[PDB]
Amino acid sequence: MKEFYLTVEQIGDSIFERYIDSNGRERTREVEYKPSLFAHCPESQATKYFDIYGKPCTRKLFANMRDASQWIKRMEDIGLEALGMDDFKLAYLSDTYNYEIKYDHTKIRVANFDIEVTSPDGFPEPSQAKHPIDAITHYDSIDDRFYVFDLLNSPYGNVEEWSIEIAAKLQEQGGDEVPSEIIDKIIYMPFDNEKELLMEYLNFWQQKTPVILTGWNVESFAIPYVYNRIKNIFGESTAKRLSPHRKTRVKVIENMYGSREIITLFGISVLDYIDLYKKFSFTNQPSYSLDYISEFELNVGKLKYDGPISKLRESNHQRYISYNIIAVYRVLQIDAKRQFINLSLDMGYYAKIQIQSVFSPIKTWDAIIFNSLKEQNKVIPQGRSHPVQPYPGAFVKEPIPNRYKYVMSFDLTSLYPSIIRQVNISPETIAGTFKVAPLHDYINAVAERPSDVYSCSPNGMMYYKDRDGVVPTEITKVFNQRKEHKGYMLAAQRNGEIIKEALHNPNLSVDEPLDVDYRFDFSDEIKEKIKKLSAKSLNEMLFRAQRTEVAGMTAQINRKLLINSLYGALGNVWFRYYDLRNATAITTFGQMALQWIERKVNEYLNEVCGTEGEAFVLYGDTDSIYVSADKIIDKVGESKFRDTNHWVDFLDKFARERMEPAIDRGFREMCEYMNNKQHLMFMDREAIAGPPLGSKGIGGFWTGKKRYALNVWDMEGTRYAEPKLKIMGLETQKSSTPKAVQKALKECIRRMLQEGEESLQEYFKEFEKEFRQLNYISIASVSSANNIAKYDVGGFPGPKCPFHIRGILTYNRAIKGNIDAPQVVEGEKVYVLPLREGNPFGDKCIAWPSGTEITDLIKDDVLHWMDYTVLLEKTFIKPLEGFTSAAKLDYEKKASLFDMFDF
DNA sequence: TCAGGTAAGCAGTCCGCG
DNA sequence: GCGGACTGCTTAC
Ligand SMILES: Nc1ccn([C@H]2C[C@H](O)[C@@H](COP(=O)(O)OP(=O)(O)OP(=O)(O)O)O2)c(=O)n1
Ligand SMILES: [Ca+2]
Ligand SMILES: [Ca+2]
Ligand SMILES: [Ca+2]
Repeated sequence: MKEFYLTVEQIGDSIFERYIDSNGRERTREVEYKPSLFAHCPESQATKYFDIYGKPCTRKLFANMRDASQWIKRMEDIGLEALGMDDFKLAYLSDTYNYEIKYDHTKIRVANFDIEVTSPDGFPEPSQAKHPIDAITHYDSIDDRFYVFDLLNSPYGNVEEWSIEIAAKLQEQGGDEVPSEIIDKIIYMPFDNEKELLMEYLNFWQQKTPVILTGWNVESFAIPYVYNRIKNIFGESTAKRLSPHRKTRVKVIENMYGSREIITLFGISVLDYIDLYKKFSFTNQPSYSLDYISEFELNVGKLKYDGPISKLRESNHQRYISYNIIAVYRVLQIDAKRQFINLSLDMGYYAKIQIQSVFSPIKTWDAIIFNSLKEQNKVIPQGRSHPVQPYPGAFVKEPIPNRYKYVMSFDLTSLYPSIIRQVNISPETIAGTFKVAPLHDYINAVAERPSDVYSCSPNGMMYYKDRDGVVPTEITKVFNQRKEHKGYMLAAQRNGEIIKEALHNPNLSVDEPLDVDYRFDFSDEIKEKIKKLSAKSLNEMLFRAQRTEVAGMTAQINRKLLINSLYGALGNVWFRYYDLRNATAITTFGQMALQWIERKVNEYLNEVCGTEGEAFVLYGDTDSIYVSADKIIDKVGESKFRDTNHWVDFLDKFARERMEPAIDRGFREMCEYMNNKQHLMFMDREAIAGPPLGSKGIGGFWTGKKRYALNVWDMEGTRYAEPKLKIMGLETQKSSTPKAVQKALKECIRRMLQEGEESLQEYFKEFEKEFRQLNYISIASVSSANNIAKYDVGGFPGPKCPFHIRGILTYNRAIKGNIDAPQVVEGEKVYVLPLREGNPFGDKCIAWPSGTEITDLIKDDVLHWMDYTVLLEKTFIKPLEGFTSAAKLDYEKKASLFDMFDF
């Protein structure tokens, strides 16, 4: 097999590399790698190395890496550019793996672990590590085993051995319900003392050294705690055995309002799953506790126990250990679904970077571009210092707040990367500038043609057309990969809808789910078999289709993220190819493209309807347009349609056969106007929206920019079994909005769009009547909480104190003195409730850590003093009044002359 | 919230507005 | 009471 790296490090003048050799074996080597850097040289000097601008360079080979770094410094002192890859391990990988890396994941040791630490005096700080580690569960992907290290004797209590028999039993048998599928995979090791536990853990670690190290909060808690605890007990040298090269470094991670410490383990790639989740999941969660996320992702029950976690080991060690094991499994289950590890490996090996560098698109793209240029013997420029500067972005059209009955939307495929490719935007393709006219002049095609030679953007930039830049070349490769995975995603989505339809008529039979590949549209044979299946088999197939869709989503959306982040990197001061001329070229072209096509669509539809100056495009944001289809529907007549699906088909056909060709023609003209390299503005129909045929539903509404709701029947070629609400920006979509309120507001919207005013009025009346019965957590608001200290003046709100921070200070006074009470963590999230006047907390609101029950110290008082009236007005009534005013509807029935008769 | 970008909405504070 | 200036936080893209 072809060799591939696992980890790479620079330690002084040596590269330390762990790798899989040609025989499939894990090896480690130390290489005295001699790096090369570059200086510009005279034209008369014969060379094969040239910078990206075509200027000749001489290669300087250094005796070692320290010499190379010192040379860079001296070049700065002289005031001359030091060219080449300054990150020497990236150069090492480029030299050592000069081919497309094909990795075998089965050879890569992926470890995920979780530790338990009993602490009687609050949160056990990892920098201190003053409390015993009393449990470690460490899953190894190669062994497929959960290694459980269990401390039986502690200063906080001596306990009996954990029982695998009880662990396996149902909660109703007094067991822990450790999933049956992992029971036989548990290797249980009890220890009579913490020293022997940790020494064995280290010996185990040496034998089975993680390449990828993951878990939940492992980088912020588990790793630093383990390292510091071992350091405290045994000394530094023993703790450093967590590194296969015995090198570690305390790394200070800085943010806007403070800093924290992590431990860098040389020769390991830490991919903390919480951070993978935050980057790649495209959620914003009210809480990032493993419990909360596992419930959200897997629909698994909350892990229940009596009393505080500080007393769990002493009171129920059985449950304590089982829950430690389950926590490790839940991360594996989340990854089985989301597949962020697979994604990270894919990206890392493609770029030829340390796998952990996938968190940095700047590092990822620097490596991709370097490898690409190196292939042509080209030499990368030196990174430079730049001051942070604001620059303009997208255009968003101001909509007229209103109901909109029939809507067709259109969207440009991968806009910013498509602009990069079309215009040929790259550091080395800059041709010069032209004299800019107001943007409106380009939008209306009245400005003079920018260039007859170069490819242009309306920000004044011109680009070479003779050959693709490295940025267009490399962005295209990843775009093409994204397209493939999106194809799989949409097929699985369409397949899911086929199964949902079949579930209306399930067969009374006992059978199996079909063995199919959900990434491809079901054949006629498969569809016929599906119509004969039981509900049990169909539901299993639906679950599998949805899992395939999720797998495709991860793969496609994050390749989309990577390519959009290349645009983003052009506007980031730390990128080697940072250039606001290029960043603004992209965004300004986008603004023109959107408003150009708005004009073209308006012109086309005014022509086909026989009107003048009427606005068919009701809204647009960045790269999308929303087109009113009322007049199209009205031209055929609503009475001519058999059912909802009939007018959906009609609009589908109209968009594809009439509108899309018109849009294409408009963009081809724009391409010629800007003299671009390649026409790549592909705007396809996205959503078809409207009320159910014969209903009093309003179909859709806009309240303002980035705030709308649509009843969608077809999305990107997926015809839904049931209409799906597309709600953007509204309170239903905000993590700050209470859970039960999101639900209620969503039902209000559903009724507005599908059923009408009277239906909405009936639901509002009921929610207002019953909402005080809702669980307090479900009606609590949520907010991130920063700068708590800034607004804390003697435990009381300082000037301009934010409402949620006021809540935290109220909480802090109420739990004052309690060492065991849950602390609000700076930078994390809190639940927030309003309090009625005259309450014992002495203020108008209280806040507590999100994803948790408020401490029993104050729970009863919070419940008693919760201001339901304020809660309802702020979170529910005010947003609903916004929706209904925009939609021109009333959520409460107005008095009429009919009131009253009957006698 | 260490780790690509901008536009833009709403909650809330402060306080003017005769 | 509502809006403007401002901070904070959250979305859409
Ligand atoms: N996280 C994001 C999302 C969007 N944008 C920019 C780049 C996108 O090209 C443009 C439009 O965003 P879309 O959500 O419509 O995504 P794309 O057009 O890139 O991809 P596609 O529509 O094919 O899914 O906005 C961005 O810079 N970063
Ligand atoms: Ca798009
Ligand atoms: Ca059937
Ligand atoms: Ca879009």
